[PDB]
Amino acid sequence: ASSAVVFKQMVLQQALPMTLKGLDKASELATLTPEGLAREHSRLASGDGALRSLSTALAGIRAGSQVEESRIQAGRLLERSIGGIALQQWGTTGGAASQLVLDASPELRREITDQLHQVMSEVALLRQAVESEVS
Amino acid sequence: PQAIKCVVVGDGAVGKTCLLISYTTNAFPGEYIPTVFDNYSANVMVDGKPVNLGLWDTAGQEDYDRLRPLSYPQTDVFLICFSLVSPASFENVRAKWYPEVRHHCPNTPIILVGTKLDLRDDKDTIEKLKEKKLTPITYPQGLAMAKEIGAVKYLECSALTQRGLKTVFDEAIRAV
Ligand SMILES: Nc1nc2c(ncn2[C@@H]2O[C@H](COP(=O)(O)OP(=O)(O)O)[C@@H](O)[C@H]2O)c(=O)[nH]1
Ligand SMILES: [Mg+2]
Ligand code: NI
Ligand code: NI
Ligand code: NI
Repeated sequence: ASSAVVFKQMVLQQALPMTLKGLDKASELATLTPEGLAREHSRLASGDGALRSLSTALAGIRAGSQVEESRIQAGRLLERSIGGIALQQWGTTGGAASQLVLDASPELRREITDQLHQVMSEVALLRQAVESEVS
Repeated sequence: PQAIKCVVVGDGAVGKTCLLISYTTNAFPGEYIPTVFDNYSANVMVDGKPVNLGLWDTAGQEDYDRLRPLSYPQTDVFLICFSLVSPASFENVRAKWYPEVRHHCPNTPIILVGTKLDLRDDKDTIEKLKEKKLTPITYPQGLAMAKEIGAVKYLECSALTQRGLKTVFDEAIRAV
Protein backbone atom coordinates (compact mmCIF):
# COMPACT_ATOMS: atom_id res chain seq x y z
CA ALA A 1 0.00 0.00 0.00
CA SER A 2 1.27 3.45 -0.97
CA SER A 3 -1.05 4.80 1.73
CA ALA A 4 0.86 2.59 4.17
CA VAL A 5 3.84 4.92 3.61
CA VAL A 6 1.58 7.92 4.23
CA PHE A 7 0.42 6.48 7.53
CA LYS A 8 4.01 5.59 8.48
CA GLN A 9 5.05 9.15 7.61
CA MET A 10 2.22 10.56 9.73
CA VAL A 11 3.29 8.38 12.65
CA LEU A 12 6.97 9.30 12.32
CA GLN A 13 6.08 13.01 12.29
CA GLN A 14 3.97 12.48 15.39
CA ALA A 15 7.09 11.02 17.07
CA LEU A 16 9.14 14.21 16.68
CA PRO A 17 8.34 15.70 20.13
CA MET A 18 9.14 12.28 21.56
CA THR A 19 12.64 12.16 20.07
CA LEU A 20 13.42 15.30 22.10
CA LYS A 21 12.67 13.37 25.30
CA GLY A 22 14.93 10.62 24.01
CA LEU A 23 17.70 13.14 23.43
CA ASP A 24 17.25 14.20 27.07
CA LYS A 25 18.07 10.61 28.10
CA ALA A 26 21.33 10.94 26.15
CA SER A 27 22.70 13.80 28.26
CA GLU A 28 24.94 11.64 30.46
CA LEU A 29 27.06 11.02 27.37
CA ALA A 30 28.50 14.54 27.80
CA THR A 31 30.17 13.50 31.05
CA LEU A 32 30.90 9.84 30.29
CA THR A 33 34.40 8.71 31.34
CA PRO A 34 36.53 6.05 29.60
CA GLU A 35 36.15 3.78 32.65
CA GLY A 36 32.39 4.28 32.68
CA LEU A 37 32.24 3.47 28.96
CA ALA A 38 33.81 0.03 29.37
CA ARG A 39 31.76 -0.74 32.46
CA GLU A 40 28.37 0.61 31.35
CA HIS A 41 28.20 0.04 27.60
CA SER A 42 25.76 -2.87 27.76
CA ARG A 43 23.44 -0.76 29.96
CA LEU A 44 23.89 2.38 27.81
CA ALA A 45 23.12 0.33 24.68
CA SER A 46 19.96 -1.45 25.89
CA GLY A 47 16.46 -0.31 26.94
CA ASP A 48 16.42 3.48 27.12
CA GLY A 49 20.12 3.70 28.02
CA ALA A 50 21.81 6.88 26.73
CA LEU A 51 23.44 5.42 23.60
CA ARG A 52 20.32 3.54 22.50
CA SER A 53 18.04 6.51 23.29
CA LEU A 54 20.45 8.62 21.20
CA SER A 55 20.39 6.28 18.19
CA THR A 56 16.64 5.87 18.33
CA ALA A 57 15.94 9.62 18.64
CA LEU A 58 18.32 10.47 15.80
CA ALA A 59 16.69 7.83 13.58
CA GLY A 60 13.28 9.29 14.40
CA ILE A 61 14.43 12.78 13.44
CA ARG A 62 16.09 11.50 10.28
CA ALA A 63 12.83 9.84 9.20
CA GLY A 64 10.24 12.12 10.79
CA SER A 65 11.52 15.68 10.37
CA GLN A 66 9.93 17.74 7.64
CA VAL A 67 13.04 19.94 7.42
CA GLU A 68 15.64 18.55 5.00
CA GLU A 69 18.56 20.08 6.87
CA SER A 70 17.52 18.42 10.14
CA ARG A 71 17.18 15.07 8.35
CA ILE A 72 20.68 15.51 6.89
CA GLN A 73 22.28 16.48 10.23
CA ALA A 74 20.67 13.50 12.00
CA GLY A 75 21.95 11.21 9.22
CA ARG A 76 25.45 12.69 9.45
CA LEU A 77 25.52 12.12 13.23
CA LEU A 78 24.32 8.54 12.89
CA GLU A 79 27.06 7.78 10.37
CA ARG A 80 29.77 9.52 12.33
CA SER A 81 32.71 7.17 12.91
CA ILE A 82 33.25 6.59 16.64
CA GLY A 83 36.40 4.53 17.11
CA GLY A 84 35.83 3.32 13.55
CA ILE A 85 32.20 2.25 14.11
CA ALA A 86 29.18 4.40 13.14
CA LEU A 87 27.49 6.18 16.08
CA GLN A 88 24.27 4.41 15.14
CA GLN A 89 25.81 1.01 15.92
CA TRP A 90 27.09 2.13 19.32
CA GLY A 91 23.50 2.11 20.51
CA THR A 92 23.17 -1.67 20.51
CA THR A 93 24.70 -4.77 22.10
CA GLY A 94 25.73 -8.07 20.52
CA GLY A 95 27.47 -6.37 17.64
CA ALA A 96 30.72 -4.71 16.61
CA ALA A 97 30.55 -1.93 19.20
CA SER A 98 30.16 -4.40 22.09
CA GLN A 99 33.19 -6.32 20.86
CA LEU A 100 35.32 -3.23 20.23
CA VAL A 101 34.67 -1.73 23.64
CA LEU A 102 35.45 -5.05 25.31
CA ASP A 103 38.90 -5.26 23.69
CA ALA A 104 39.59 -1.52 23.80
CA SER A 105 42.87 -0.15 25.16
CA PRO A 106 42.77 2.80 27.57
CA GLU A 107 43.71 5.05 24.65
CA LEU A 108 40.88 3.87 22.42
CA ARG A 109 38.34 4.30 25.20
CA ARG A 110 39.61 7.86 25.68
CA GLU A 111 39.28 8.54 21.95
CA ILE A 112 35.74 7.07 21.87
CA THR A 113 34.66 9.00 24.96
CA ASP A 114 36.00 12.28 23.54
CA GLN A 115 34.15 11.69 20.26
CA LEU A 116 30.94 11.09 22.24
CA HIS A 117 31.42 14.36 24.12
CA GLN A 118 31.82 16.09 20.74
CA VAL A 119 28.66 14.44 19.38
CA MET A 120 26.60 15.93 22.23
CA SER A 121 27.63 19.44 21.11
CA GLU A 122 26.16 18.72 17.65
CA VAL A 123 23.03 17.24 19.26
CA ALA A 124 22.48 20.67 20.84
CA LEU A 125 22.34 22.24 17.37
CA LEU A 126 20.01 19.56 15.99
CA ARG A 127 17.79 19.89 19.05
CA GLN A 128 17.47 23.66 18.62
CA ALA A 129 16.23 23.10 15.05
CA VAL A 130 13.82 20.33 16.03
CA GLU A 131 12.34 22.25 18.97
CA SER A 132 11.73 25.09 16.52
CA GLU A 133 10.01 22.74 14.06
CA VAL A 134 7.81 21.28 16.83
CA SER A 135 6.63 24.71 17.99
CA PRO B 1 -5.65 -15.50 1.54
CA GLN B 2 -6.49 -14.36 5.07
CA ALA B 3 -4.78 -11.14 6.19
CA ILE B 4 -3.46 -11.31 9.73
CA LYS B 5 -2.17 -8.32 11.66
CA CYS B 6 0.48 -9.21 14.27
CA VAL B 7 1.95 -6.51 16.57
CA VAL B 8 5.22 -7.03 18.44
CA VAL B 9 6.01 -5.25 21.72
CA GLY B 10 8.60 -5.45 24.51
CA ASP B 11 11.56 -3.58 26.05
CA GLY B 12 14.10 -1.84 23.82
CA ALA B 13 16.86 -4.21 22.64
CA VAL B 14 15.10 -7.49 23.50
CA GLY B 15 15.33 -8.41 19.81
CA LYS B 16 11.97 -7.49 18.27
CA THR B 17 13.42 -6.18 15.02
CA CYS B 18 16.00 -8.99 14.64
CA LEU B 19 13.28 -11.56 15.19
CA LEU B 20 10.98 -9.98 12.59
CA ILE B 21 13.69 -9.42 9.98
CA SER B 22 15.18 -12.86 10.48
CA TYR B 23 11.74 -14.33 9.83
CA THR B 24 10.63 -12.12 6.93
CA THR B 25 13.95 -12.09 5.05
CA ASN B 26 15.35 -15.39 6.28
CA ALA B 27 18.54 -13.59 7.34
CA PHE B 28 19.60 -11.98 10.65
CA PRO B 29 19.97 -8.17 10.20
CA GLY B 30 23.43 -7.18 9.00
CA GLU B 31 23.36 -4.07 11.18
CA TYR B 32 21.23 -2.40 13.85
CA ILE B 33 18.40 -0.13 12.71
CA PRO B 34 16.75 1.77 15.63
CA THR B 35 13.00 1.32 15.66
CA VAL B 36 10.53 4.17 16.21
CA PHE B 37 7.88 2.59 13.96
CA ASP B 38 7.93 0.15 11.07
CA ASN B 39 6.07 -2.71 9.48
CA TYR B 40 6.92 -5.69 7.33
CA SER B 41 4.93 -8.42 5.63
CA ALA B 42 5.24 -12.05 4.62
CA ASN B 43 3.16 -14.47 2.56
CA VAL B 44 3.20 -17.75 4.46
CA MET B 45 1.49 -21.13 4.36
CA VAL B 46 0.15 -22.44 7.67
CA ASP B 47 -1.69 -25.76 7.85
CA GLY B 48 -1.97 -25.63 4.07
CA LYS B 49 -3.56 -22.19 4.15
CA PRO B 50 -2.08 -19.09 2.44
CA VAL B 51 -1.72 -16.10 4.77
CA ASN B 52 -0.76 -12.46 4.22
CA LEU B 53 0.91 -11.66 7.54
CA GLY B 54 1.27 -7.97 8.42
CA LEU B 55 3.98 -7.38 11.04
CA TRP B 56 4.19 -4.25 13.17
CA ASP B 57 7.52 -3.32 14.76
CA THR B 58 7.44 -0.89 17.71
CA ALA B 59 9.71 1.17 19.94
CA GLY B 60 10.10 -0.30 23.42
CA GLN B 61 11.35 2.92 25.08
CA GLU B 62 8.88 4.70 27.39
CA ASP B 63 9.55 7.96 25.51
CA TYR B 64 7.41 6.52 22.71
CA ASP B 65 4.60 5.27 24.93
CA ARG B 66 2.17 7.72 23.32
CA LEU B 67 3.12 6.41 19.86
CA ARG B 68 2.84 2.65 20.36
CA PRO B 69 -0.99 2.53 20.56
CA LEU B 70 -1.19 3.86 17.00
CA SER B 71 -0.09 0.40 15.85
CA TYR B 72 -2.86 -1.41 17.79
CA PRO B 73 -6.18 -0.92 15.89
CA GLN B 74 -7.60 -4.16 14.45
CA THR B 75 -4.68 -6.23 15.73
CA ASP B 76 -5.27 -9.98 15.37
CA VAL B 77 -2.51 -11.32 17.64
CA PHE B 78 0.18 -9.81 19.89
CA LEU B 79 3.71 -11.03 20.48
CA ILE B 80 4.97 -9.81 23.85
CA CYS B 81 8.76 -10.29 23.87
CA PHE B 82 11.47 -10.33 26.53
CA SER B 83 15.11 -11.38 26.29
CA LEU B 84 15.84 -14.70 28.01
CA VAL B 85 19.16 -13.14 29.10
CA SER B 86 17.61 -9.99 30.58
CA PRO B 87 15.68 -10.63 33.79
CA ALA B 88 14.65 -6.96 33.83
CA SER B 89 12.94 -7.23 30.43
CA PHE B 90 11.10 -10.33 31.73
CA GLU B 91 9.77 -8.52 34.78
CA ASN B 92 8.44 -5.80 32.45
CA VAL B 93 6.18 -8.31 30.74
CA ARG B 94 4.15 -8.26 33.99
CA ALA B 95 4.70 -4.66 35.05
CA LYS B 96 4.18 -3.05 31.66
CA TRP B 97 3.52 -4.99 28.47
CA TYR B 98 0.69 -7.28 29.55
CA PRO B 99 -1.14 -4.33 31.15
CA GLU B 100 -0.66 -2.05 28.11
CA VAL B 101 -1.83 -4.65 25.59
CA ARG B 102 -4.89 -5.62 27.66
CA HIS B 103 -5.80 -2.01 28.38
CA HIS B 104 -6.05 -1.35 24.62
CA CYS B 105 -7.08 -4.77 23.35
CA PRO B 106 -8.82 -6.81 26.10
CA ASN B 107 -9.81 -9.69 23.80
CA THR B 108 -6.76 -10.12 21.56
CA PRO B 109 -4.69 -13.32 21.92
CA ILE B 110 -1.13 -12.95 23.24
CA ILE B 111 1.91 -15.13 22.52
CA LEU B 112 4.69 -14.69 25.11
CA VAL B 113 8.05 -14.96 23.35
CA GLY B 114 11.44 -15.43 25.00
CA THR B 115 14.17 -14.10 22.64
CA LYS B 116 17.93 -14.61 22.17
CA LEU B 117 17.56 -18.31 23.07
CA ASP B 118 21.10 -19.01 21.85
CA LEU B 119 22.55 -16.78 24.55
CA ARG B 120 21.14 -18.86 27.43
CA ASP B 121 23.85 -21.42 26.63
CA ASP B 122 26.49 -18.75 25.90
CA LYS B 123 29.46 -18.91 28.28
CA ASP B 124 30.44 -15.24 28.11
CA THR B 125 26.83 -14.07 28.50
CA ILE B 126 26.34 -16.38 31.50
CA GLU B 127 29.58 -15.07 33.00
CA LYS B 128 28.70 -11.39 32.53
CA LEU B 129 25.28 -11.88 34.11
CA LYS B 130 26.88 -13.58 37.13
CA GLU B 131 29.07 -10.55 37.78
CA LYS B 132 25.79 -8.66 38.20
CA LYS B 133 24.31 -11.42 40.37
CA LEU B 134 21.84 -12.42 37.63
CA THR B 135 21.02 -15.61 35.72
CA PRO B 136 19.09 -16.27 32.47
CA ILE B 137 15.31 -16.84 32.58
CA THR B 138 14.48 -20.56 32.51
CA TYR B 139 11.84 -22.23 30.35
CA PRO B 140 9.68 -22.94 33.44
CA GLN B 141 9.76 -19.28 34.51
CA GLY B 142 8.59 -18.20 31.08
CA LEU B 143 5.88 -20.84 30.96
CA ALA B 144 4.61 -19.74 34.37
CA MET B 145 4.55 -16.10 33.23
CA ALA B 146 2.60 -17.05 30.10
CA LYS B 147 -0.03 -18.72 32.27
CA GLU B 148 -0.05 -15.76 34.64
CA ILE B 149 -0.89 -13.29 31.85
CA GLY B 150 -3.22 -15.63 29.99
CA ALA B 151 -0.98 -16.06 26.95
CA VAL B 152 -2.20 -18.71 24.51
CA LYS B 153 1.35 -19.97 24.09
CA TYR B 154 4.86 -19.57 25.49
CA LEU B 155 7.58 -19.91 22.87
CA GLU B 156 11.35 -19.39 22.87
CA CYS B 157 13.43 -18.51 19.83
CA SER B 158 16.74 -17.28 18.49
CA ALA B 159 16.67 -14.83 15.60
CA LEU B 160 20.37 -15.57 15.13
CA THR B 161 20.27 -19.35 14.68
CA GLN B 162 16.56 -19.27 13.77
CA ARG B 163 15.81 -22.09 16.22
CA GLY B 164 12.15 -21.94 17.17
CA LEU B 165 11.64 -18.88 14.95
CA LYS B 166 9.26 -20.35 12.37
CA THR B 167 7.13 -21.87 15.13
CA VAL B 168 6.54 -18.46 16.76
CA PHE B 169 4.64 -17.18 13.72
CA ASP B 170 2.94 -20.48 12.87
CA GLU B 171 1.47 -20.38 16.36
CA ALA B 172 0.67 -16.67 16.17
CA ILE B 173 -1.25 -17.41 12.97
CA ARG B 174 -2.89 -20.53 14.46
CA ALA B 175 -4.05 -18.39 17.38
CA VAL B 176 -6.29 -16.33 15.10
N1 LIG C 1 22.88 -13.55 20.09
C1 LIG C 1 21.74 -12.96 19.71
N2 LIG C 1 21.66 -11.61 19.67
C2 LIG C 1 20.43 -11.15 19.26
C3 LIG C 1 19.33 -11.88 18.90
N3 LIG C 1 18.31 -11.04 18.55
C4 LIG C 1 18.82 -9.86 18.71
N4 LIG C 1 20.09 -9.83 19.14
C5 LIG C 1 20.97 -8.72 19.44
O1 LIG C 1 20.38 -7.73 20.25
C6 LIG C 1 20.29 -6.44 19.61
C7 LIG C 1 18.96 -5.73 19.73
O2 LIG C 1 17.99 -6.26 18.88
P1 LIG C 1 16.92 -5.33 18.25
O3 LIG C 1 16.15 -6.27 17.45
O4 LIG C 1 17.50 -4.15 17.64
O5 LIG C 1 16.07 -4.88 19.57
P2 LIG C 1 14.56 -4.25 19.54
O6 LIG C 1 14.14 -4.04 18.18
O7 LIG C 1 14.73 -2.82 20.16
O8 LIG C 1 13.71 -5.10 20.39
C8 LIG C 1 20.77 -6.64 18.17
O9 LIG C 1 21.60 -5.52 17.83
C9 LIG C 1 21.52 -7.98 18.24
O10 LIG C 1 22.96 -7.85 18.38
C10 LIG C 1 19.41 -13.33 18.94
O11 LIG C 1 18.56 -14.18 18.67
N5 LIG C 1 20.67 -13.77 19.37
MG1 LIG D 1 13.61 -2.58 16.86
NI1 NI E 1 35.31 15.87 27.01
NI1 NI F 1 -9.05 -9.81 12.24
NI1 NI G 1 -6.27 4.65 28.62
